[PDB]
Amino acid sequence: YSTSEQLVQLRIACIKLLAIALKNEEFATAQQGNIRIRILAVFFKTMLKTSPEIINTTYEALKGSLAENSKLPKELLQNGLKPLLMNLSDHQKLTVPGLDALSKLLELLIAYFKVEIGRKLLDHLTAWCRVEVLDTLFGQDLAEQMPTKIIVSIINIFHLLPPQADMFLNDLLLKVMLLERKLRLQLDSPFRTPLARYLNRFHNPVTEYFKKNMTLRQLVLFMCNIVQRPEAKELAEDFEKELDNFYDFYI
Repeated sequence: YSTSEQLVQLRIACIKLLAIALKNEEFATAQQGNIRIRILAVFFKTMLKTSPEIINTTYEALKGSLAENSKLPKELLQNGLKPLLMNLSDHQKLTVPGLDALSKLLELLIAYFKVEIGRKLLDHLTAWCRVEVLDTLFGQDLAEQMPTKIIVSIINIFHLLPPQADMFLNDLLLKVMLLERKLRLQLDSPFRTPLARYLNRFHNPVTEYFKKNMTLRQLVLFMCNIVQRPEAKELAEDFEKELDNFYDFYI
């Protein structure tokens, strides 16, 4: 815990200077070409470290480092996410930092434009909604438990999933509300702010969905609590042009 702490600080100092050492043109680039590829290899290896205070400055270093474009992604992108999308495959017993790294990585959208991350990871959202998994909650509380933290982290990446069209508008919040009843939890959640992050993204399918299914009092009541929180901004100002349709539907 002394060599561990100083190991962390030394390691992030190194990761700090590799991007600054990439920043000078015709010294980093002109040195044999394939050195900055081989430093992006050590970044993409150090996006599976189990301490967050390395991961945050690897991303904060890498987005400024890769702010200049790279002609890299046909050697290292098969290596840079093989254990990580192996950790996105249904291991079924995932971790907390394995998702926290994935939110930082797949923000950066190249060469994975398929959407089956929500398929296998929605299957994680169904299989962490079994009977025996929710059986161990049942007396001991919310977020501090393990399935609450990993389900919250499962939900908090649909924000940064790419914004092509939702196959995951209906069934996702139907299973979220079905969890809201199957843990009889109301007035707040461990997961509404991640689901508010998902809700602050589309606004054309979801206000139409909030025109279609309006007699469900739990859905309307659920959508009220999302809007009040300051993370929600243009659903807060997007229902405000919809007050004159609510009258016509309910009247």
